[PDB]
Amino acid sequence: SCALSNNFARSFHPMLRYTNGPPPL
Amino acid sequence: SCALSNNFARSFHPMLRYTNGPPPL
Amino acid sequence: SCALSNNFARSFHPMLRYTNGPPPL
Amino acid sequence: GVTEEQVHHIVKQALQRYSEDRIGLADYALESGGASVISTRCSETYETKTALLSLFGIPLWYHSQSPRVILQPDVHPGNCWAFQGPQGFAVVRLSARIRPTAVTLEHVPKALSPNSTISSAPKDFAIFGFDEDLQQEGTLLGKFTYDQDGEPIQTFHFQAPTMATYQVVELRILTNWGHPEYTCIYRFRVHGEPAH
Amino acid sequence: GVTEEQVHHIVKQALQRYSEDRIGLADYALESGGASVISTRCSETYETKTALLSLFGIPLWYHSQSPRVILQPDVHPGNCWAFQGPQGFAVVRLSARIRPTAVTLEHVPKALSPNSTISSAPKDFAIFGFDEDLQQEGTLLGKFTYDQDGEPIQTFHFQAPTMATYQVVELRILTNWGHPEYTCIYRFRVHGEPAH
Amino acid sequence: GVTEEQVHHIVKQALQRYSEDRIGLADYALESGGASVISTRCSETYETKTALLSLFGIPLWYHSQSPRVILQPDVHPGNCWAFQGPQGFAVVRLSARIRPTAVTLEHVPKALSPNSTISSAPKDFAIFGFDEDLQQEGTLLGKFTYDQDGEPIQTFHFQAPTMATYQVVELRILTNWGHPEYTCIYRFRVHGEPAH
Ligand SMILES: [K+]
Ligand SMILES: [K+]
Ligand SMILES: [K+]
Repeated sequence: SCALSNNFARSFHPMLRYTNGPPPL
Repeated sequence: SCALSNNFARSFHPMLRYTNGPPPL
Repeated sequence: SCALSNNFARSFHPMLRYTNGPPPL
Repeated sequence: GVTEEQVHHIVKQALQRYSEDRIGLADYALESGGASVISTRCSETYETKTALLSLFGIPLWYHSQSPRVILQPDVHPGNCWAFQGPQGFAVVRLSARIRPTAVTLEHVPKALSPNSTISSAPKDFAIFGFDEDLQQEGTLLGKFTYDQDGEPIQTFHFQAPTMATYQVVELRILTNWGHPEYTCIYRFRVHGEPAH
Repeated sequence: GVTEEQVHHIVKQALQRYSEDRIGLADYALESGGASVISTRCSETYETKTALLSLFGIPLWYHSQSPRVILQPDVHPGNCWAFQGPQGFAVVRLSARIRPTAVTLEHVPKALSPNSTISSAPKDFAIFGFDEDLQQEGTLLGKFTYDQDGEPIQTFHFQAPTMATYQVVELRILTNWGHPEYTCIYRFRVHGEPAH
Repeated sequence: GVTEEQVHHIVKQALQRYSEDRIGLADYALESGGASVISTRCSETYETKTALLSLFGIPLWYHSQSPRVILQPDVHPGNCWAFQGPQGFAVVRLSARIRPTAVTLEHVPKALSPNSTISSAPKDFAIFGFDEDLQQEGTLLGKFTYDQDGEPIQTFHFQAPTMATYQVVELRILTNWGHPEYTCIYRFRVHGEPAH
């Protein structure tokens, strides 16, 4: 119920995720 | 005339105002 | 061929150029 | 008795340490380095409807701080993720799978805070590791307390960390330092040893 | 004769002061902390039509610095609000109502400026307090001069400040240091004592 | 034997140098000061399709670093322009026409990089001046090597620079420090003497 939630996922704050490995650095 | 002006108010620079107290900090 | 290229010019990265002298500083 | 030359060297070393993200430890939770906040569970952002963006007097947008900011280096006053209550969560996918050895948490210093107090700072908190997804049962890596009378930046070494490696960790805030409406998190970092 | 250990401590203290927004004083005019520029009166932004943003060669937008930047910490060269003339105004709603005791003004250092001069820097200026709205008659809190040969960051304590408190203050720039087209303001800070 | 007072002064001077963009030299290639990247020739950005921006789960946009970032002061890990291969180019229109005397190049420090290595750092590189347009034949101003075992910030004085002045310069990267897919450039600066 808590563990199942993700309020970040339901907001107007764009989410960032690294889908394909690290960026260059 | 000077005191009555607010050029900032008439520009393409978005204005920020704290309408409801301080942000969290 | 290399010298004639400008990949920056053909991208989705906005380019910035100072067309009319330095900004104020 | 120290020579001028030794003073120079001591200063040089301290500034080089200062310039290395203050504490000289790579941060596997730094967003620009490849880490992100993937969930906040049921953390309720504390929204005040106060920071209003406008043009020609037209109300456009209320700005508030994203959870993402806890993995961002700018920590000027107000540049913190605020949640309602003293109980909050942030799940972070690290930028590389590592064995975690320490985390760091900072807050704005008292000198820059109004009344010189920081009751919105986290107090007790814990770190959990997730061996794969974020839905399986977390493994506790450590429990710690952020000290309101210590330095603004505080590092926390795990005692007897295991050899397990993780790419998903969760910061859980349990209590704060007394603030009645919210808890502010400025920056959270995670340090450790990559696959070798 | 100083010991190695004393040197360390002196260095530690200086770096902690450095890290506390350089001068160790809370800034009630810092935007992220809850302050904003609410008016510039008749200040005329000095627009050059020079910084052009474009895509695939298409002219999109001319960038210029907002008045807001004077309450923003980034002070790299060019990151200043420029107005035409040596006479300019900025009215700031502080983040809390305080009794003001000092303000701070900074400019880019000479070493980072071209020709090593800073004639676009403000010179004489004054601070006014507004007990409520910004239309009533300002009360002068102090007159000061920013010194072009001093440190880039300069703090200015009011002599004999009253006990009056304010949430609206105005920075008025009277003269500059000789620049014929504009005046650059890098950052303005306001310090003082909150309602106790 | 040094006095407490001398220590203070030495510390004061080192922090003032630290605060002057670390090295105390004006940077004619700093974007906010009026400089820009005008071309990258045939440099191929190394795109990974990894940093995905989204809202309500909707994929929106893949973020990647613009060439512009090499003229931007933020140099946290990952805040670098990455190109494919160890051969890359960036042409910069300086903010003023100068006689160039030195350039500076930096990279993220080893301590903040994973495995504590920086094989994506540039190694050998050269600087060319263009007397007018960028299509005429460049004049070589210097060849240098960025040292992976030196300080993260390294300054490179031209030996016997001519008296010629330029407003367009090109940074050419020839090799890197071993990384097989790309080369990261954190920040490039250009120093010199303006028309007098
Ligand atoms: K932050
Ligand atoms: K500024
Ligand atoms: K950079």
